[PDB]
Amino acid sequence: ELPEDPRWELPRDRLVLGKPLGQVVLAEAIGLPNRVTKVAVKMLKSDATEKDLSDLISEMEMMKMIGKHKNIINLLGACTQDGPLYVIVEYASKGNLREYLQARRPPEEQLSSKDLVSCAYQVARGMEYLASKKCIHRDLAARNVLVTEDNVMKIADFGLARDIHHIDYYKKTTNGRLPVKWMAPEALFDRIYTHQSDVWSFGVLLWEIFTLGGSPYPGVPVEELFKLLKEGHRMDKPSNCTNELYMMMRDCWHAVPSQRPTFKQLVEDLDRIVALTS
Ligand SMILES: O=CN1CCN(c2ccc(CC3C(=O)Nc4ccccc43)cc2)CC1
Repeated sequence: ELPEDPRWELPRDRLVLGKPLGQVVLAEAIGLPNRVTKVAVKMLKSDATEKDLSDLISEMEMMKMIGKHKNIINLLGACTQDGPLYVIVEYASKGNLREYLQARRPPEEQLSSKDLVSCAYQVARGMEYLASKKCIHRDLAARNVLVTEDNVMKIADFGLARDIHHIDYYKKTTNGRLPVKWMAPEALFDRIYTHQSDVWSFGVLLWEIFTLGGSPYPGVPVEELFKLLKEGHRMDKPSNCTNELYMMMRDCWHAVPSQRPTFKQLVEDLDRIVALTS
């Protein structure tokens, strides 16, 4: 039923399926001839519907068009014939950025100020490329940024299929958080997603980096959040964060979308700051 694509197809016998990472499983690919590469494999569950298959195929086709970049999860290959569709993607051995940051908080080794600003820069870089490829993430957060064994930040879930007119606002993440806390007011209230709302989300992501896994608006429910946003509320400056970096966050949270900086700008700024960061 699935169309063959010689550009990305890998024989099934080349993919040794391993431990589930979260369905996404860790695996080893032989070749990609006599070397094995640890990869992540995305697949469907038994109780899945043809819709679920549709979405999975959509995410793969999306990854194909977007192309490669050091700071995004890249497509490595796929097993589409004679069996369950397997979408082989890059493996991130250190999990998501939130956890990575939390697991290094002082009472695993602590991160330096330069390390933190460097984390931000790489994320801005992944986004700059995605934006240039005409892609709107719609859910940029530290939970959706993965860290490789080499500490390379990689943006994930950028090719995901989603119905904005079907988003349950009263739904928590696996860790029990409310995704609406990363959405720009225009995206949340007017359902208007742009590279600019992604910038708003980047400001929230920056805040998580400088709070080392901090939760945005603890104890604040959907209804109260709407009110904060309507009143033009902005979170406080994280301790151990320069005024310069807080200003960046504040700039990303500009009420007017057109006045927010672009990822191209952010990349220039962060590139300059990193070098000035001890
Ligand atoms: O305590 C240590 N660890 C570190 C690794 N981690 C972890 C958990 C999940 C994943 C998933 C994962 C991945 O590695 N690549 C990729 C691409 C798309 C979607 C999901 C993924 C990758 C690593 C779990 C916890």
